Amino acid sequence: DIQMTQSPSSLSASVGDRVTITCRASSSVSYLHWYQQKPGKAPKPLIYAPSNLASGVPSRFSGSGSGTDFTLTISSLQPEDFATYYCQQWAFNPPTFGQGTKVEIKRTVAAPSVFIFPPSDEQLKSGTASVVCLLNNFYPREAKVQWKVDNALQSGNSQESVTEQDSKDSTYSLSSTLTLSKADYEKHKVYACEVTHQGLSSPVTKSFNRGEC
Amino acid sequence: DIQMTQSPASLSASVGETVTITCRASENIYSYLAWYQQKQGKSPQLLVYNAKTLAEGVPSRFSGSGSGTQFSLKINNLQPEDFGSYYCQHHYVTPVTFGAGTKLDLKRTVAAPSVFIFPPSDEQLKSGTASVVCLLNNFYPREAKVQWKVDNALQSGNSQESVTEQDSKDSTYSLSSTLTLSKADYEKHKVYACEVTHQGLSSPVTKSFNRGEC
Amino acid sequence: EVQLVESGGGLVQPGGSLRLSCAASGYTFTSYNMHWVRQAPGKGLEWVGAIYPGNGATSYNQKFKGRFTISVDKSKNTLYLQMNSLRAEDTAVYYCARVVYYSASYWYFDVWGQGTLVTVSSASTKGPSVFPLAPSSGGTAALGCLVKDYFPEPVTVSWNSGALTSGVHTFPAVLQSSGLYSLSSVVTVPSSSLGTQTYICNVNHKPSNTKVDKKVEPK
Amino acid sequence: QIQLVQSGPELKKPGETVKISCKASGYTFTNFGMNWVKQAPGKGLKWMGWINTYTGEPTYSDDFKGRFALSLETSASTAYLQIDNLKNEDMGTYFCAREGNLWGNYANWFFDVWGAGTTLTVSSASTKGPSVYPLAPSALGCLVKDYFPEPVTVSWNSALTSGVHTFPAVLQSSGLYSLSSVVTVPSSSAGTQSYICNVNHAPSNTKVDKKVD
Repeated sequence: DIQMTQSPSSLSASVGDRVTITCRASSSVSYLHWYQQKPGKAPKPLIYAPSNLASGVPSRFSGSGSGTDFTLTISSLQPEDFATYYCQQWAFNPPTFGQGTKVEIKRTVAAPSVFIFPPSDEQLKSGTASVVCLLNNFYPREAKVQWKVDNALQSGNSQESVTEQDSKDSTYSLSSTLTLSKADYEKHKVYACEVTHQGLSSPVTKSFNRGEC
Repeated sequence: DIQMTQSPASLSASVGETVTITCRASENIYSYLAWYQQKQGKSPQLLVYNAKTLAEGVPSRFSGSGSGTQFSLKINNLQPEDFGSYYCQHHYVTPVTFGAGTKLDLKRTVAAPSVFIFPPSDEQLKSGTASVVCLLNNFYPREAKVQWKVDNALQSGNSQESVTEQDSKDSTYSLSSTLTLSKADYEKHKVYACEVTHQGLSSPVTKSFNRGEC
Repeated sequence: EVQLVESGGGLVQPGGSLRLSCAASGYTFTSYNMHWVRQAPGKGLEWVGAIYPGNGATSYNQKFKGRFTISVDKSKNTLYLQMNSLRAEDTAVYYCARVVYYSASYWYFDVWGQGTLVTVSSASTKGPSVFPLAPSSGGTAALGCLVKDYFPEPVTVSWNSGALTSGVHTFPAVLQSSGLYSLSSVVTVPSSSLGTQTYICNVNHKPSNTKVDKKVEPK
Repeated sequence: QIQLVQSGPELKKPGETVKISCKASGYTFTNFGMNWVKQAPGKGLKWMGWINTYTGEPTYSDDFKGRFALSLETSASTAYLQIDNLKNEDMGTYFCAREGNLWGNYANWFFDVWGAGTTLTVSSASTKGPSVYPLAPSALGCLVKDYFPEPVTVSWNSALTSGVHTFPAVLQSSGLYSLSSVVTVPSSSAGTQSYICNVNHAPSNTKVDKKVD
């Protein structure tokens, strides 16, 4: 078969930037295709050989290249251009794609809005307690979330989940769920969530005392 | 499952010379075969994958050829840091299987060992044991004969040898031989000798000592 | 409008079998070649095979010739993928895509379907537990739903049956230590719209036929 | 900065159970499958099994079923190898290896990244600390003798990286290990500075400093 070695693996750029993605073929081909896969959706046709733009595709997308080295050029990057881009070869059997190039939007630093959610009384009945901490609409992606339970730092009992960059405001959202047994949870008073972020001059902490509505 | 047969068991080649390692599979594995280099003590490192593709950082002098049943690894412009064992492995289907391996000995030019002999320490002898050590420093080739003589008597089955890994700098080995007798045994003999036989010297050299501190 | 709808994804034990369906509407089914392309999560796109509905002529990827088989039911406009002797590495989102030749030799994947997730696992199907994330005293407050303990994916969460969309984040599922998936869906709303405006999350886990509607209330 | 950090060496008794860890960093953990490979003095390089990091579904070799279990904790980005009802045939180093196929899942099993390895020794004998003996001449050396298990770490003054030769350990009739570490000096008037060998046998919490005269 034919390997589409795509470059780079990922990249970030500000709105208005000129973004170039390289793809490289193991054998000489005449043209490549390009596809745009938005998160949680199928690949969408972006450019088809030689360089015709697919339906809905704006004029800011162009495909160039000759021997084995081809390029996708986004002339002016927009917030909704965040996606994985795939080059495709079509001359040979089987058809092969590149591994993908993830494109992030780079915007001004945005601080997270931190919310804490105690375990619902409905859940405690099941015999398990899940404390959820929420970090909302922030940039960049990098953020540290630490669990304090009665001033003790928690390890190996919480999970994080990150939202894919928003298409409008180019921001992320983070959740962290501390998970205890009703028994263990019933043994402590203060549940804290210490958020550390770049756009946050001092770490923010949201807390509650077990059953304090 | 698939069987990986690798030739040769071990080889030797000088700096600069081109080297080739062959690996063939019991079944057809198309293009799905990888190559690793390991310097035991350390974890294996990937060199080639998909039969022909090089990994990140692996020097351009490494090349992978082959498809189907027959595959080959070739190293151009050999280096000191190219010492060690090499493994082939198919990444076709579960279960993955590895090769027996191939050991790479470089070639320096014949080198003389720096032979030293060490009598038992007083403290060890005070604990009731006597371990006589014989050092064979930086030399080439590897193959070496080490015999222990005690008052001109050949020592049988009481010696143990330990050979160092080849140097990534000067490409030389070292060998340590220990004659392990007891305090009682060691105190009734005087001359303790270590007879070294090596390709890089005419007559077999012997280093010895009289019992104790003198 | 050309529409490709896929079905038959879900849980399968290793060694097991499955058959995926692609239902094509809005165009002349027999006039276009149909393909199957799979995508393991976090990775790239892998071509499986293709069939010409017009005469049933197939073409497969060398790596799937044997275990995978494509077929057509012309009268139902349906394309099928038969996956046999499945292995753990076969977990992926399977897409059917239409192909158009616009010139001699020149062809491209012009229309893609929504894709079904086939998940190869020895685990059993488990329905999701749904707990509320009560809001509770800037000019806005946060509230949500905890979609805990379920297998396999996916789960769909909508707010007020699609009436609430803006400011809704539905986090990626996370495989817990328990070996069961869990996720959360959150929404930020005006603080004044609490106590008067009612909010409900709608969780659907098709692999277990679970439909839960959860009214989220402050206390 | 992409690596697999494993777990300290283990000494275990037959029948007992061991659980090796393999913490990944510098990449998205749940996008690459994790494998395990067993190497035993001489044989070496036997693939045991791999685990899909999206589902958590393990797959074992026929030679590693029953008392062997693969698992992971995705929050900790860690894969675990647990061996039950241990057997001395289970001696050897267990590596955790990553799969480096970014394009798809069809051939993964070229492992571009490896862990350092975890050496397991099994047996009943208990931990014996070493006895260090000087090798003075008239080419200094130390004889760290009668220890179990491995490993043992020898250095010289902690800052003497000359022509040092720490030989491989040797299993004696005793069942204990013996080792000799020799260092070459100016082989002349070098008898002016202080020459110490630092010997640390972690399993016995024994650290001895012997200043060969």
